[PDB]
Amino acid sequence: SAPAFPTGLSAVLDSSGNTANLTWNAAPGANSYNVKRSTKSGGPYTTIATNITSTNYTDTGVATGTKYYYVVSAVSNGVETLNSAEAILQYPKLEH
Repeated sequence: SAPAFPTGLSAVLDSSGNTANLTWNAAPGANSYNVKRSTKSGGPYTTIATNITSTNYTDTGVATGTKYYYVVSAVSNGVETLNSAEAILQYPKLEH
């Protein structure tokens, strides 16, 4: 009876630590998404973007060097869903 909600959220820095690049799995039923952020694990979260219609978002507002935590929700025929499971901001994996 709950509408479906975003899952699989990943929040990855670019290699300069300047931006946070989010990606998540689409929520069946969604028209758009809300991106939310906290400086501490578990929130409360602060909304940073609304009316996002793709399954990705770049958060350019992070302080370089600071840990952040994110969740994303969907808005589905005007009804906001649960927030996703939390993603911990991380640098990308170094390859090879």
